[PDB]
Amino acid sequence: WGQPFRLRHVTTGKYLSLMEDKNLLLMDKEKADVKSTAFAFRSSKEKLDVGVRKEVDGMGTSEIKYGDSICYIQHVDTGLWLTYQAVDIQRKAIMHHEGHMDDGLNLSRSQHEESRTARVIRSTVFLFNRFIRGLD
Amino acid sequence: LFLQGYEKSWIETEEHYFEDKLIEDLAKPGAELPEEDEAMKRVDPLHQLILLFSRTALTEKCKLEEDFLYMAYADIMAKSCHDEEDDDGEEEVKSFEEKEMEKQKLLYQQARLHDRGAAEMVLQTISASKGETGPMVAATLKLGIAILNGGNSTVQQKMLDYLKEKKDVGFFQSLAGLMQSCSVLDLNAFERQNKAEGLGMVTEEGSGEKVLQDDEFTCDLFRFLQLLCEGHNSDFQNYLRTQTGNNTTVNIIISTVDYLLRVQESISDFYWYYSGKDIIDEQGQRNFSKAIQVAKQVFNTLTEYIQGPCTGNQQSLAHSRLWDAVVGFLHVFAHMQMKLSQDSSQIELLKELMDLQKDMVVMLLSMLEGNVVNGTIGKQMVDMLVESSNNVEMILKFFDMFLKLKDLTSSDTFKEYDPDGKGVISKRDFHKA
Amino acid sequence: EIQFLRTDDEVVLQCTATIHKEQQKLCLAAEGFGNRLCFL
Repeated sequence: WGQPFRLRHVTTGKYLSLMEDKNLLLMDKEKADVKSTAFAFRSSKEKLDVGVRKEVDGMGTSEIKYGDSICYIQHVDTGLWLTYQAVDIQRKAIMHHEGHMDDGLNLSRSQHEESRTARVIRSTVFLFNRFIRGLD
Repeated sequence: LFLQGYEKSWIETEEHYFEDKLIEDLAKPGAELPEEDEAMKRVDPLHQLILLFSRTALTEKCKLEEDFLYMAYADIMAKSCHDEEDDDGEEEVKSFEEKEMEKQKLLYQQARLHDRGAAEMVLQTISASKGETGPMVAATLKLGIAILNGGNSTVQQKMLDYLKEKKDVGFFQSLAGLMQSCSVLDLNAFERQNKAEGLGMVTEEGSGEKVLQDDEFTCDLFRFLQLLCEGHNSDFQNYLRTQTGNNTTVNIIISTVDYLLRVQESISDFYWYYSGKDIIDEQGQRNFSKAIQVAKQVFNTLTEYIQGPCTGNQQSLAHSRLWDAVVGFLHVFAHMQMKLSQDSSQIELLKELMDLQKDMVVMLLSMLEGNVVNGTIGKQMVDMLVESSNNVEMILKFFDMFLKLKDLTSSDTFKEYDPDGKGVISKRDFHKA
Repeated sequence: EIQFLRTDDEVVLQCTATIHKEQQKLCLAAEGFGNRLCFL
């Protein structure tokens, strides 16, 4: 519950990064840093936790369950919650300080039957489209 | 058209079993000698038919078609395993030399049916029907209850083994879709149906009440779910809840509770339309009987889900809307039978409702089976009773007046004042006594 | 306390080598579609 990580866009091969002017920009892999790409899950919509734990040998916990559990992701270094914005269905998310409560994020993984889906997306579209673009 | 309506009924009451008892016997000869170096050795045409149906079900279509052949042969197969009359009829037959023969004959017929993959076909068809009700699924469910009738552990094990080895999720998703798409009484449509052509239905376009679109379908579906777990089969009682092998788990117990709440709301809303009225309509009593039977079947399924002590099922029920459902059911039960008491013509509906009362209290008793002393289950039971205290008080306080919804104390009047007769005492004498 | 290695387990091959008088930790990477060759 709370671990810094990066985000990988499988179909484009670029990193989801927080740009300086309070918005998210999908940015390449060659240049990156943890400060722009450091996100962690939270138990709830509050600052009740700041820093705890560290590095542990094994899995052990079976903490988060897909589907049933509810999670709130949040950037750690900025300390800012992801908020949906109702601009002018295309809700372009902007980094608002407090944030609305109607921003719950459920979790549904690519299952074992969809492990083939994960394999096909990553391998096929990433490698094939990059090689084809290079040849073109 | 008159001869159509005449011959549709005057010969089907005799031809159906005569055809169905013989067609399966001739389609299962299993006698001709192959005299060839082969292992399987030409089992029967019936297995070929089962494999054809299974292949059609397994073929990916995104929409299951009509397939009149399947409905015809599924009706034939379901009626093949229905040699029992399932009625007392005349006086009671011999005790332990005829019931055993009937059970063994039924078991032999179910062996003939399920030795070829009938359970496989039923599960595949239910999974293929992507949560859509209709005659596509009605015949499949009827055949399922036909092959499962009697608590057949062999076919139960076959279904469980196939589901576990296939890791099927479409079957459970389709079951959830069907139980979501089940119907209710629709009092709003009942109003329009009642108010037609001035009064009642004078034009008489047909015999479609449309008050309950699918009644036999719902009853057969829940009978299928009940027979799936009859015999205190903990394997099925757990697999209907967790589905450990699969990834996208679907809970059937919670959905059954949701359907019970949905039908309870209809039961409650069908009360106030007749509470003000002094008499109950001929269509209203039939609708009440149908809804009562549906509620009885749902309650029986809930009893079978927990009759063998299954702590997971008990906790899942304890954390559901079953408490609101039972509170509303207690209110309706409490206010219905006393209105029904005065009328002498409507005693059959009163008895049918008291059967539902018995099944409800049986379910509430089976809720407390592995009851630890200081249990959240008992705490939630008394937390249910505290707000239903009004209904509970007015049934229990009015439970003991020598008659009138309960007692055998009324005999104390007839015995005192009668010289020799069977008892023909006047109402004034009864009141004075 | 102590842990061993068993089969049907996920492992990563890492090697340590130095360049420009600076140590560089490397992990073995293989692409299954683009090229059969193994890079770092």
